[PDB]
Amino acid sequence: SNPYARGPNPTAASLEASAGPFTVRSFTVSRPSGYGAGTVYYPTNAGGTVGAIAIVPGYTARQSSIKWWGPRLASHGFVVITIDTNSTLDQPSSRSSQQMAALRQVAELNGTSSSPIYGKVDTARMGVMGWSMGGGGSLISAANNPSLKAAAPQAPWASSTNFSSVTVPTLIFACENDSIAPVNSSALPIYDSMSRNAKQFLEICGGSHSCANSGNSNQALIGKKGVAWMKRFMDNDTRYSTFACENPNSTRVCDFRTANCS
Repeated sequence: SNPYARGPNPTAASLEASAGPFTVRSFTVSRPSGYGAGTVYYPTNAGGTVGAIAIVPGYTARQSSIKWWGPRLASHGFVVITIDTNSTLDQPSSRSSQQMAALRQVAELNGTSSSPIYGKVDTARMGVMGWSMGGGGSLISAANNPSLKAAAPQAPWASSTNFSSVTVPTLIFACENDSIAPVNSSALPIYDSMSRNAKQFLEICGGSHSCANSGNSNQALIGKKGVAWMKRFMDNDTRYSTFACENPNSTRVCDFRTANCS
């Protein structure tokens, strides 16, 4: 049996809901280690240790832009840290450095008896997410740390689109009408460069650059896919294989591609 499986058997309805099965609490990191600020979201009743995910905003952006992922993922059985960068104008490499520093601090807090997440984290199972340059930073983190279990960047931007070294299962959320990091010059070339991993490309119909941010009109689909990807690859949970690998057959998806998934 799978020692990392948490929660009940998933359904489309349970994955599309605003909240998963677990109760969520949060705290602000009092002394951020290698990044600007952080909020940690965690389940109080997951029934076992869970993996950790670090999420980074875009250029000029703060935690508010990606906050919705905190409760959404944590409620399904993950410890999630959303960060502010040292500067809102940090570039993708620095964002990657800060994302990994946030993962390191979540691991440190797992061994700190005063922390609300004491003993709640499996520090060997980690994932990376982020918006725009923070999405580029997530891909850099995956390329440099192949022990990461999953990556799910959104509307990514990066100096180069060559991520051919990435072996980490990667889901790329793209926004059809992105005018900041256009799909044909950023997200899709990034996707096409990856030849050694489980990968997926999910483009949201009519979406602006912020199409997967807090307040988006597609939280049912985007949240379902993000949670399913993290569940399948961070937890090795084959109960999520279809949700993770399937073409959603959704009227909200204008482009779908997947490879080496199922």
